[PDB]
Amino acid sequence: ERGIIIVFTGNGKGKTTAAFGTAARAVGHGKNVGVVQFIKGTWPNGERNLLEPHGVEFQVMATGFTWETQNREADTAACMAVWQHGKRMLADPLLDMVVLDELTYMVAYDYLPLEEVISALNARPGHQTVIITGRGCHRDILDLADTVSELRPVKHA
Amino acid sequence: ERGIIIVFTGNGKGKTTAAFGTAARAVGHGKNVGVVQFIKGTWPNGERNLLEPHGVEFQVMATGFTWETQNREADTAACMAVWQHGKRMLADPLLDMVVLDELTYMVAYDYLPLEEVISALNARPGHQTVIITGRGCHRDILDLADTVSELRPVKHA
Ligand SMILES: [Cl-]
Ligand SMILES: [Cl-]
Repeated sequence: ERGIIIVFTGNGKGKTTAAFGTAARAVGHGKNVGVVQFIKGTWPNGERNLLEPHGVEFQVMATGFTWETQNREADTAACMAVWQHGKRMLADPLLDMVVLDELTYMVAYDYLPLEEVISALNARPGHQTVIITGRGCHRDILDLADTVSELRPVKHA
Repeated sequence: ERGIIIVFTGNGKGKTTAAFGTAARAVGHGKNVGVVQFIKGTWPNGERNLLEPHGVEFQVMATGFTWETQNREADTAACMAVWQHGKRMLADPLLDMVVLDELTYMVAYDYLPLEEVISALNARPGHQTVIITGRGCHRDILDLADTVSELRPVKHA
């Protein structure tokens, strides 16, 4: 089938879970999936723990990433390194789905060029589906997306 | 950019020229193009003569193709051989545009499986543009196409 781009944005909770839920279904179906998490959690990775043993490549941002204004050079460089993996995936004809978790902040803080993104998305293997997660998704990215679900928080605990 | 699928259909004259005109522009721009002509002309190939020396691969149906009812087996086999080239092109990340001239008759006479077509189109490299020419284009193909121009014959000589 033709791979599409899906975006899970908005301020509501479940963006990441949605993306991992899709991935889970894909794997359950025998598809090849690759994952990039631009934001390293200070906890244990349930999703990774689950999926990884199933041949799902995982790429997580380095611990060293600081988000500090005076560290833009180093942080940009760490983001670039992790995104290299992402571009590679976005170039793999054998990967049925690619997950770019928390990609929106990387763009929103200018740690990665939107243009590289657009380009990478555009040139991907036709059967490839890509899932983008994160609050405040860049409009240009939304314009390119096939599906956009906005998690609106009706209530939050 | 994102490669699209363009269809030049209808009964008006210029379907092929349109497709070659697009190809000419692409080459003029430095793009890589590949061509498949499902129908062998009994004349000299102006387009081929022109484009070929520019590194444009050309794939023409074998002379042996008959269109004869009692030769479906052999003709199907010749079509399949030529289409193998087409699928290959439709799989090349380095080809910016692929031209499938007179592809509509191959589908319309069942010499090539529409399903193989849809599939090949769907899985192509994201930056790839494909041009399909021919009268009576299968609807399913039209549904998948980004642009569809129908050559309506207002007058004919
Ligand atoms: Cl979540
Ligand atoms: Cl013509």
